[PDB]
Amino acid sequence: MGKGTGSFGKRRNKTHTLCVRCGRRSFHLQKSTCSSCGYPAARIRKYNWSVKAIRRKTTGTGRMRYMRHVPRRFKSNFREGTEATPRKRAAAAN
Amino acid sequence: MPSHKTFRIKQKLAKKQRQNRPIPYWIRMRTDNTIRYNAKRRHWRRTKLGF
Amino acid sequence: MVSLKLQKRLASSVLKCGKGKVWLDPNEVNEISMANSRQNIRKLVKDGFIIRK
RNA sequence: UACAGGCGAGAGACCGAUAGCGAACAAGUACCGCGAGGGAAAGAUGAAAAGGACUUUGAAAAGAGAGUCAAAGAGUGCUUG
RNA sequence: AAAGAUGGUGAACUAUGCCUGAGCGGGGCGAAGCCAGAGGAAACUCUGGUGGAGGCUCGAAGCGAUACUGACGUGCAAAUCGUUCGUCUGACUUGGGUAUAGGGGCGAAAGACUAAUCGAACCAUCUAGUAGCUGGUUCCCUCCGAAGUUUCCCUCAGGAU
RNA sequence: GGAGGGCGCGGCGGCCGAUGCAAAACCCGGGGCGCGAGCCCGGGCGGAGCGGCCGUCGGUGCAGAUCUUGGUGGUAGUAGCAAAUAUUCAAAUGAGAACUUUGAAGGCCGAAGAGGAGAAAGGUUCCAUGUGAACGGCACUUGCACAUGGGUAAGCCGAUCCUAAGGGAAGGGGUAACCCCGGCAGAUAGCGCGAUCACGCGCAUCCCCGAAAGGGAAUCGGGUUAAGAUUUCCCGAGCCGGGAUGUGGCGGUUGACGGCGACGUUAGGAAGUCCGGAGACGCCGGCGGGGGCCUCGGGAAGAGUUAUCUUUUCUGCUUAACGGCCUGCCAACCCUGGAAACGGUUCAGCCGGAGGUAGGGUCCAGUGGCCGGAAGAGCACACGUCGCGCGGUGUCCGGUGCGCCCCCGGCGGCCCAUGAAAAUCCGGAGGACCGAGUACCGUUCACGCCCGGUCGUACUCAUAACCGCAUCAGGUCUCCAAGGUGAACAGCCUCUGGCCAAUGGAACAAUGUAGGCAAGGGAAGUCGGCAAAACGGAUCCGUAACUUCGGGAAAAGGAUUGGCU
RNA sequence: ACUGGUACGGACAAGGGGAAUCCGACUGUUUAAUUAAAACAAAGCAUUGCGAUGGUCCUCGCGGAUGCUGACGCAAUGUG
RNA sequence: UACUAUCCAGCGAAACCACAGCCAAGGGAACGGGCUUGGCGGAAUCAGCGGGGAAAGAAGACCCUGUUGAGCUUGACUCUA
RNA sequence: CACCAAGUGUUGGAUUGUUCACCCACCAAUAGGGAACGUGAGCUGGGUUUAGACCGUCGUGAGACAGGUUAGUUUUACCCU
RNA sequence: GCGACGGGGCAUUGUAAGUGGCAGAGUGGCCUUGCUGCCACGAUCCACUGAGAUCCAGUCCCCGCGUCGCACGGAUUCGU
RNA sequence: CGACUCUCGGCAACGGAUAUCUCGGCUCUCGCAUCGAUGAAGAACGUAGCGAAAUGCGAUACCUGGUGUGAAUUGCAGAA
Repeated sequence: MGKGTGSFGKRRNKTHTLCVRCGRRSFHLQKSTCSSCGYPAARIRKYNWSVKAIRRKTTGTGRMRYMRHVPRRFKSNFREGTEATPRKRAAAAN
Repeated sequence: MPSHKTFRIKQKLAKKQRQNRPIPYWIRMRTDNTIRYNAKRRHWRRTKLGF
Repeated sequence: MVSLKLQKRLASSVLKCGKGKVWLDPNEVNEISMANSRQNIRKLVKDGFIIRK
C-alpha cells in the first residue's frame, strides 16, 4: 500500500548515524560525511547564513575557556614568592 | 548478529541510563531553594532518544 | 495478591515443558509462593506438590 | 580610524515574568525531527521552618482537634489571589 | 500571498540499477526426445506409450487490490477492516550491503514518485521581501463639514489633476 | 474628515502630601460629583511602599483582527468505551476482588500459531523485593508503571581476519577555496625474503575500509540462576594456532617401501621459481541415499478407561561433538577378456571399438554398524524423608513407504541469459644447497610441556518492550513445523506450546451494522445482474462453428460419488 | 452384494456457463492515500551515425560513461 | 440470529456556538427565529428523527478581476551553455 | 362542447443519464403544473463537470472541442426547533 | 390467597437405551463333523415400541408433593 | 406548590491576572589584548560519603603544590 502508513512501517535502513566529533546523529553513512561539522574534513563546517540557534550550539557551553583565559590575564609567564614559612616571614602585611 | 556492538553508541546508552535517574531529595536543601524537578529523566515508551 | 508469576517459570524450566503443564496445589498456595528460587522449586517437584499434568 | 565577539568595568527619563534575550529558574536545557535544523513551559511561604509533634477518624491519601506563627484569610497548590 | 534568489540537508519511505543471501504448497495442461508394435520391398506413414517443457493455466505461503462506490468515514488506522477477487517459477518475490540528490535524480511514463512533503522536495538565510486588494486599527466632548464629479493615465478595484 | 478644548495610564525634572497606630493593590444589587472622558469617598480584603499638582516624554488607553497567549463554559455526564468465538465457579489474600493469584470448569490460536527463538530496533523494559500519588481511557491489593536491588563473563559463537559491488587518502591537475577525478618519476626513490654478517636477491598497479547475511583457523555434553547457555558454570572428552622442547620412531641403498597397477601406510630432504587445483558458485525438474519426524508389532516400567466391553488406550524406552576399526553407489579409474543373433544404458544417446557387456579389483566416505566418548550422564520407576536428598533397579528388540521436513549425491531442462572474486591454501614439476656414524640428517609423524590478547552476550522480537504522538485490529527480515479428514504447509477439529486480558451486568424495542431463510414468479428491478445466490471437487461419457493447428477444452451438456461386507 | 437417508465431495472445501460486438495482440507494468484501463511496456516490423586522433554523453581542465564493447556494434536525449 | 443502539455501574471527549430558538403572510440586501400583522403560547422532559437552523467542515477548486504567480509550448521579446 | 368540483384516481414495461421524448400494452382515466428548476448529514452517482486514457477535427506547438468514448473518494446530527 | 416440579391433557418428531432373533449381504475359526452344530464378527432390519425425548417459557389442568406465604416492616412520600 | 429557568450578594472553589518585588535581561559607553600539533575550538564518558542535574575536575578525577586570608563546611554525617 501507499503513503504515510507504509512509509513509516518499513524503516529498516539507516542513513544518519552518530558522529564522533560533534555527538549528533547527522553522519551520512553511505557518503561518509557529517552534515553538522564534517567528520572527515580538514575544516569544521561553518556557515554564516545559518543564524541564531545553530551558531550558538557550535559556540559551545561544555567549553573550557577558563584555562585559556588565565594567560591572557597575566600576560607575563612568571612570578615567584614562597612567603609563609616559620620565621613569620612577610605573610601578614600593612 | 550482535545488537549494534559499536562502542560510541554503547557508551551513550550507558550514560543516558545513568542520567535517567530521579533527583535525590537532599540536594533541594543544598541549592538554597528552587524546585529541582530534574528534566533530563526521559522514559523509553514516549519520545525518542537521538544519538 | 500472591505472586506465583515467578513460580510458573523455573518449574517450567526444570520439567522442560510449558506453563500450562505445571500444576500448583491450591491449598499449599502460600508455601509454594514462599519458595522463591529454582532450587526450592525442585524440592516441591520431588515431593509431588508441583506435578506435571 | 574601527569595534553587535572575548575578557574586565561604568551607565541609561531601558524592561518588569504573556514584558525583557530563545533562556531572571538546570537553557540552547527538556522535548520535536531521519537530518539540515526547530526549541519551550517554568521567579515570590516566612523575620526565622518556627515545613503542623501529639490525640482522634480513615485501608491509606486526607480530614477533625491541637501545637507554631505578628498573620495559616501565609501549610512547599504557598505574598497579593 | 502565490513566488523568486542563495547556501545547505535527505534514497531509513519510495524509484531504479549493481553485489550478495533467502522464499515460491499441490494440481490442470501434456512440448522436444525416447520406445514398442503395425503397414510399406523402398521412399515413408500410422497407432499405443514413455517423458515432463512453458515470461502456460487452477490455486496456498508471498506479492497485488476489482467490486460492494460495503464496514469505518471526530476511525483500530492522517488510507484501516470485511467479503468478493488479480497474480503465484518468472519481465518472480523479498532483505541486507552498495550507487544515483533538487531545474536534480529515478521512471515497463502516472507529471508519478524521491522519509504523512512533489507541475520542481525539505531546511535556514536574503526576508521584517512585495501586494492599487481582504481583515483589524485602541480615551472623551465641542464646532464646522464632504464626495463618488472634471481632466490624464497599460487607465476604468488605483494614482496625478 | 479637519481643527478646537479636556480626561486616564507609565516614567523623568520640580513641588506638596500620605504610611505598619495599616501603603499600594483587589472586592463591594454602598453614598456622592461631572454632559462625558473619569473622579471622589465609605465598608471589606490586604501587608510596604505610594498618590496629587506644575513642567517633560512615551513601547500610552481596546471588543473584535478566520487575532496571539493563558484560563473557563454550554455541548455533556451526551456521542461513546461494540472487531479479534468466552467466560464461570470455589478458595487464598486484602479495608475492599467479574478482572490478581491458585484449583476446578468452559474455551480460543489450530503448528505458514496468539508458538519457542534470533535479526533490526529499543535499552534495562528481564527478575526479585517494596508497592497504588500519577499511569494501565473499566476496576484493581496485580503491571512491560513508580521506588529499591541484581543480572549479560567465550583460544573454539560473532565481531575481529578477508575480499565484492563500491568507497577513499596518497600523485598530477582543475577549482582562490571548499571540493572532485584518482594515482603517479613507491618504474636504476621501497616495500618483501634469505640474512645476522653485511650484503645480496625478487616484485607494483598500490594500501585500508566495504556483507556484524557473502567467504571463513578451531566444542561438545551435563548442570545451574531472574534469563538466552556450544555461549554462564562444571565434569569428562577434544580441536586449532603460536611457542618451546624431550622421549620414541622415521633416514647408511643417504632423502620409506609394499602392491601388476589403480593405489596403500605413524614419518618417508626440498632454496629461488613455476603451474594447477582447492576457497568457488545459477535456476528449475524428476530420481537416488541419509538424518530426524510420522506410521506399527513384540518386550520392560508408570498413568487412564474400566455399569458394560475391550491381552484396549496413553506415556518413558535416550546416546553427543570428537576418535578407532569397518563400511557408499552413482561418478571415475585399473587388470582380465575380445563381443554381430552387437550388448548395457539416459528425461538430452551415452558405455564399447582410442575395449564393452561380463569377471575380479581400486577410489570419493554422505552414512550406518560395533567399539571408544558414555552413563560416571540423562530418562522412567519403586522407596526414603534417612532431610539443601538416601539405597536400588529397568532404560531392550524388530517392522513398513508415492508419507512430512531438511540435507547430501549424481543426473536432466533452460539460455542471443551459459550463472563472482579474495583472505585462506596445499600439491606437483623444480634441485639448489645440506647430509652423518657414534653421529648428523628427517623433524609436513605420534606422544609430552606452556600459552592464547581486544570487544558484544540481560531480554522483548510484537493485537503490549520496534516503527506509526500511543499497551494503535496496521506494518516489519528469518529458522523449527504433530495427528486426523483431505491433494494439501487449504478449511475445520484436536495434540504440543500459549492466552483466558479483549470494561462488566441487564433488557435483548424500533432503527442500524453483520449473518441466514423464504411459498409462487424469476431481472419485469436498475444507468447496469452491483453482490447476495447458484455452479463448484473428482470419475466416466460427451464436446462446437473456428484456429497462427499449438488450442478452444474442465467448451457446452449429462450421469456417477455412502456406510459395510 | 445387502441396506439407509428428502439422501450419498451430505459438513468443511470448491469455476456459473454460452454466443456475438468494441478494444489491446499476449503474460507482464503504473497513477503509493479517488482512475489497473482500451494507457505504459512488448516481441516483431521499420530505423541511426561514427572507422576511432571519430560518434553520442559527462566533467569548467584532467579523468570519466558508452567502450573489459568497438558497424550482425553502440547509440540515436532511446526514434517511429 | 449475532453485535450495537437503548437501560445500568464505572469511564468520558470532540465538532460547533453573535444572541437564541413555534408558525403564516407582508415588506425588506428583492426567499425571516427575531421586524410588522394575524394565529398562537407545557413547567420539567426521553427515545427518535432527518424539513429547517440559506446547520458544520473547506478565504468556492469553477467563473471574473489583479498591471499576481508558476508548470508547459513556440514562428514572442532578449540573451546564452 | 360547457359548468360546479382537487373528494378520489391518473398505470406497467422496451430504450435513452435524460425528466422530456418514442413505442408496446392495459384502462373509468392513463390530465397539466408548483413547492430553492420539491427531494444527496435520505440514497444512487448513470448525465453534466477535475486529475488517467483512446479516436476524430482544429492548432507549428502546448492545448482546445456547445464532438464521441471509457474508468474515476458522496464526510458529520449526540445540539436547538 | 399464592409458587417450582411431577402426574394427566395438549404439542412436536417418528419408534430410543437394553434385550431377543433361520430377521441379515456375508465372512471366518474349533470340533463332537451336526435334516434345529456351536462360538463369535457383521452395515443394517424387526419385535418388545405409535416408542423414546421434549412440551410453557407468550400451551392447559391439578386439590398429588414440599415450601415461600415472615398474621410484610423491610424501603419511602403526601394535608383542603 | 416544591423544582426548573434567570439574576445578584456574601462566603468559597476555580484560575494566575493585578499590585508590589527582582543576585536577571536589554541597550549605550569605557578600558584591555590575549588561542593552537608545546595537542585547540568542540565532544564523550567518568570522578563528590550519601548526586539526578547544573557547576567543578580528570585514574594526581567537585581536586593537588605554592600563595593570600585567618576558622569554617553544613542537609546529615565526620576529622578532631
